[PDB]
Amino acid sequence: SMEGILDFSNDLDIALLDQVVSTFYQGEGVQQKQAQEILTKFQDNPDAWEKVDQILQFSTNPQSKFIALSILDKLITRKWKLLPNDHRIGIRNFVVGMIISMCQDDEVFKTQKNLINKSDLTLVQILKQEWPQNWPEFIPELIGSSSSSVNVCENNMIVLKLLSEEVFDFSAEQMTQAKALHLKNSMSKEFEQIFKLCFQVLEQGSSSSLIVATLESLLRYLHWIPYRYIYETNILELLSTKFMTSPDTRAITLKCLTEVSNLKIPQDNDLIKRQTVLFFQNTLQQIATSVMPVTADLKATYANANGNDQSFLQDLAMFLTTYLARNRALLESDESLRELLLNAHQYLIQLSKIEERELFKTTLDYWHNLVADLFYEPLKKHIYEEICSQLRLVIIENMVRPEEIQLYKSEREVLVYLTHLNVIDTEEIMISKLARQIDGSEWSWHNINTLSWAIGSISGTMSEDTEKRFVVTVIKDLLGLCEQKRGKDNKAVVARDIMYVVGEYPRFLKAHWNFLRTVILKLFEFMHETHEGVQDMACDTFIKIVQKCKYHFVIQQPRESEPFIQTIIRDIQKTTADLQPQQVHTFYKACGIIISEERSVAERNRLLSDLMQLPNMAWDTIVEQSTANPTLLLDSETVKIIANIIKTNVAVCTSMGADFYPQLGHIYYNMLQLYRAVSSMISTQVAAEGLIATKTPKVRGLRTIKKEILKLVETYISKARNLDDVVKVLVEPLLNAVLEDYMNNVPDARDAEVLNCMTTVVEKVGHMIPQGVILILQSVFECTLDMINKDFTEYPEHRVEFYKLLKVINEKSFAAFLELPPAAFKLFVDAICWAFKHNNRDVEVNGLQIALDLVKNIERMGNVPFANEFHKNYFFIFVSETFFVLTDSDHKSGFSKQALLLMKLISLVYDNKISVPLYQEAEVPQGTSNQVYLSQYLANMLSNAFPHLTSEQIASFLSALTKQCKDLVVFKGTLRDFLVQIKEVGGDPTDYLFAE
Amino acid sequence: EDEEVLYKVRAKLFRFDADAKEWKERGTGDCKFLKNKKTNKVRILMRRDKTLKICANHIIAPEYTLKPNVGSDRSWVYACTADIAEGEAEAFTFAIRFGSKENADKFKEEFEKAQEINKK
Amino acid sequence: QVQFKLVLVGDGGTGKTTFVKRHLTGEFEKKYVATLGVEVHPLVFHTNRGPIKFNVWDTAGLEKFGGLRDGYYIQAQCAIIMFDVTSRVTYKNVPNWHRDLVRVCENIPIVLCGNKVDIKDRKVKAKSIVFHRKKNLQYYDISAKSNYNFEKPFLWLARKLIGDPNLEFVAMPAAAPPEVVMDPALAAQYEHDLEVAQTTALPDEDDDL
Ligand SMILES: O=C(O)c1ccc(N2CCN(c3cccc(Cl)c3)CC2)c(NS(=O)(=O)c2cccc(F)c2)c1
Ligand SMILES: Nc1nc2c(ncn2[C@@H]2O[C@H](COP(=O)(O)OP(=O)(O)OP(=O)(O)O)[C@@H](O)[C@H]2O)c(=O)[nH]1
Ligand SMILES: [Cl-]
Ligand SMILES: [Cl-]
Ligand SMILES: [Cl-]
Ligand SMILES: [Mg+2]
Repeated sequence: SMEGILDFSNDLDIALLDQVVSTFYQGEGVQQKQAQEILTKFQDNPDAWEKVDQILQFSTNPQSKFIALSILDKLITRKWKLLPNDHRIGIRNFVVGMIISMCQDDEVFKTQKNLINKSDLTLVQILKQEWPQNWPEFIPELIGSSSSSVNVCENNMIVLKLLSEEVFDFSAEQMTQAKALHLKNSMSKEFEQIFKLCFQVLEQGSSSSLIVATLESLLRYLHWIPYRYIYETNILELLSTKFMTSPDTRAITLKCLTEVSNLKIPQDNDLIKRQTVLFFQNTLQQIATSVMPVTADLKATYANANGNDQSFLQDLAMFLTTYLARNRALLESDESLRELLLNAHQYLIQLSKIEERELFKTTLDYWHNLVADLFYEPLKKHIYEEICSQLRLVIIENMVRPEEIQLYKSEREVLVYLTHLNVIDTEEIMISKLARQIDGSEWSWHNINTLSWAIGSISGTMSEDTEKRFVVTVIKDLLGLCEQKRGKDNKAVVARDIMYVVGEYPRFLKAHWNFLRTVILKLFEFMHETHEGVQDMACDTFIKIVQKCKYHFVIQQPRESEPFIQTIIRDIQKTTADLQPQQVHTFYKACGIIISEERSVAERNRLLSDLMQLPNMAWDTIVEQSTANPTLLLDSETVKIIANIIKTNVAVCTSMGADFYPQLGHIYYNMLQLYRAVSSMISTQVAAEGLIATKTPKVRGLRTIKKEILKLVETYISKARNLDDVVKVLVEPLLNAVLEDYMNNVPDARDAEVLNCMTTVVEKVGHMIPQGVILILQSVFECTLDMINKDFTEYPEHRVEFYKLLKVINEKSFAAFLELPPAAFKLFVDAICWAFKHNNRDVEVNGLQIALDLVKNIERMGNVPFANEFHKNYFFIFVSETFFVLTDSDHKSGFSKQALLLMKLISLVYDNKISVPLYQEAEVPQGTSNQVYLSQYLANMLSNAFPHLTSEQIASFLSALTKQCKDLVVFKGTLRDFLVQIKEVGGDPTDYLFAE
Repeated sequence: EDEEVLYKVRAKLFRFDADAKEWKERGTGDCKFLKNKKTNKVRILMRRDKTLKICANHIIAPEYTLKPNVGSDRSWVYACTADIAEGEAEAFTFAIRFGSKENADKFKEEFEKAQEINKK
Repeated sequence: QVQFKLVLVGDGGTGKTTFVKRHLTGEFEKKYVATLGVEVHPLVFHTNRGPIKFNVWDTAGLEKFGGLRDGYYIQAQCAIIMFDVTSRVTYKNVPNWHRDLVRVCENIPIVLCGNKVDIKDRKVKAKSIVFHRKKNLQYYDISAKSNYNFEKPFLWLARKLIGDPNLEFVAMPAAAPPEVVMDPALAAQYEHDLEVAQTTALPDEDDDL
């Protein structure tokens, strides 16, 4: 029976609506759900708004009235201007009447805040439509009605707050530029009278709820009003004294004073500088006397989380950091302001100790600003010595692991600056923290890890001599800590921290060969420790030291018989015998970094030969047995060995790039034969078992081999220096091995890595292989488009790699698209428009870029018959496809490139850069300029797509668009104006004449 | 606790949804074989990382058989007649997946040992 | 047991429904099925201070499926605002969701959640995420997919609503499970169902578990 209300042929039963609403808000499971659907269909009924005044009058349920106002809001924001003036005045008067009535009843004002606030927002929606042009007395009457009652005055502060937010804070996306400027100037014109009211309420005092609402509206005003309303009245004094003393007003006052600190203010005026100092002094004095002294444990207070303490302390942090970042120079050169300056910073030190990651980041941004200043600004650091000393301890006790990149970076930068300012104080804190790890008083895994990260972070800041004594001290202490500790858990924790610290001090390692050698041999010993995390940290530390000290492994060190890289390679089997495959790959990668330092070719090739010895021998025995008998691949264990051989080649190619070529040359032929053999096995496995085969460990193993082969080739070609060998030796066998295999597999067996590999090939050597690019298009274009053109979800990897491949082919070898038969070229245009319609931002942005590049490619051809046929066939498809994704609200992330593409297409016609008529003859007089025809075509297209727009709105929009097709920012402004106007009826056509 | 931990391994548990003909994850965390010190009965007890909510709670019945999944070399599927993770004892087709083939084989070995203890 | 209404808001496709479903059933839904208006689900946690129940109002982020919009926020006691760190527009819209929420719910604990931190190519960088500071919102990086910080929003809201900062999620004791006898009449039934399940692949076979 609930579905009664959806029957609009019968008058609405208010008692039934009130039941539905109650069922939705207070009911459960199936009952709630059904009410939900009925309420939604009611609210979305386009005539439902006619029921609102009946519901507001006769409903008992404040939830019904709320939903009634939602319905009214949809009317007011979308279709208001269809209503006769009499009806608009009727609705306006009903809304004002309902607000005043609810405010005059003390019980309803207390208990119905939801409904009153929603009523106030509905009124503001009407002001946006009607005010001031059709309601000049609104502000005078609001000011007047405010003296009649404390409830009405308080509610009028909420209305003015919402009005200010809608006009200055949220207008950007929601109104045309012209309408935003109109409402801003209107509020600006009448502000003097609004301020007079707000000032009187703040002066004449009494009701805390009234005072709080007025300060809430002031916070919004401070975003836009001129400084003189703050600095040339008593208001600064009231905010910084009276309103900081009482806790009801304290939170909002602090947020007001934060925005006061952000006001645009004259820079060269002693009275203003004194007033800026005075409100800070008054605020901090009220904090110290009414809230907590400078010494208070805010860590403890915050933790205890009593009442609004957490928000108050967040707001204090925001106020101090904002004010001091702008004004601390006001406090620095006057002896009588020194205590105020240091107390404000002392509050920040206490706030910095609170355990609350996001608050800590706020204070850390301020400390970064301060210590950066003390590093460069003359005669300042001495002021802040005691503050800086405390901050050293705070940052060191709070150091996070380098894995948390943004927070580690910020913390490191602050600690580096503080170390420069006093290296002795930094060292003393770190050594005495280390001593409290050793004596057990502060011992824990977290605490020794934190300290190790802090010690690591300041590498390179001390003099080489100071660093030498500091690093030795720290390593001796950590070694003692290790010995002293019992059980492998504890020893492994300290051992990881020793590895971490040594890895962060390359300058020390590069100066002390004996030390470096010992470190490496110790890392090799730890590569035999199966205790969790030790092997990974030994491998990570090995590659990190190699990245930084590689030159020391490639020269003969005094009193060594050979370059240390030879010693590593000779013992590689033994060194790596207990590592997991991924650890072996890291190790070989690190060896590749060292070998790339050797600039003698014969010596580099020999070291590369020696490094690849074990994978090359495993490979040779497999290729012998595998070719002698193909069935040997089916073996699970062989597939894993082959994959790990190819992965070892990828690891070493990653670090060696162009230098890897002789190794690639050694395996290339047999690697491509393996690619074909593994392909056949996948094909015949999918035939034998069905698509399910592609989920099996065997077929996933075989496919891994194919993907690592493609990754090896793409890695080499992306870094190759000799492109002649790439084209002459690598490309032809690669294309023969991979393209037909991709084309002739069922969609579910096609590797998207093939597309990725071809992208790199076209990127690096596309200009030199025009026939190769055609072969790539012929093999992958239509079969990949057919996988991805049924929906936006299937084959996400293929989708992304497909548009990256078309993008690079369109940039590098556009001749490949000229070669396509017309039907295939049409599919290319279809594929680009398909990319436009994607929500996934990777595809959409490549889609729009290909479209730009394609237009550029056609423009370049000048006045010839391919270009002329392209425009006649596709210009209007690109204009209308672009407009579709601009106006449908489902593609807002692509806005900028949609606008750029549309501007390009419009400028081609506006400049007369299209030789032929775009219209087919007898559609317009034969003289007709393409400009006149484009105007007409767009007028017609926009009228059909948006029938609620007037002819005038569309003509004005298109007039503005064609004039502004050389000025992107203004063009984008006009497009945004149009996107606001399509969402409502009766948009002003003069809005498109907006300037400046 | 009234129970002894015989075996503990990190695992991901799935239940088969016959309607949607798809596996749905039920939780990730420590799968525990717990021997009740009063009855000597061994159960699987599995709790989710961070929430610690129970995702498996059933006796390792002697009538259960661990079967391979076509997709995995580190997973077992078995029918369970009476699991009380979500309350009222329900039947599920479970799949449990481990970090490695070795963990999965060790799990199978321990599950058989528990079946033999539960035959007593 | 105390029950609190929790409203979940944010752009379409940010992971609101996926996150709640993970909390209800443990499952990771890969498909995007846009919410129509709101889905309401009870969610219970066990704490050292007894059970807490959230009545979760998981609202539609897509404008065309918005339903009652702010109608869903009425008498909410807490909220999560969700965005996707892989989609800049979703963070740009956070102030709009916050505006609409606090106009109905003036004084409630709110968590801001940047979802999908599991994705390598992050578009909303840590440095850019500052909107929470002046609004007194708690912020967490989360992944519904990797379970990174997946409990943190609820733990923080529970601490705020119970008013005990040291509240923890606890394990409830696990009842001894029943010993049953396999029914010989449904033995044929179960071999069928086990056949279908052995021959359907487990998802995400490349994950750590
Ligand atoms: O004088 C040298 O040439 C020398 C050579 C190697 C040294 N190390 C560095 C490697 N090392 C180490 C030990 C365990 C793990 C790790 Cl990653 C590294 C401690 C021994 C040290 N370490 S040390 O702290 O400076 C030192 C000084 C004096 C006596 C020592 F026993 C140790 C010195
Ligand atoms: N990679 C990744 N994907 C996620 C994550 N969370 C959710 N997703 C996916 O992203 C999409 C999110 O879908 P939903 O959770 O339905 O989105 P929603 O926010 O409820 O959207 P609306 O209901 O339309 O407002 C689904 O495809 C999820 O599988 C995450 O942490 N990581
Ligand atoms: Cl300054
Ligand atoms: Cl060097
Ligand atoms: Cl409309
Ligand atoms: Mg949803």
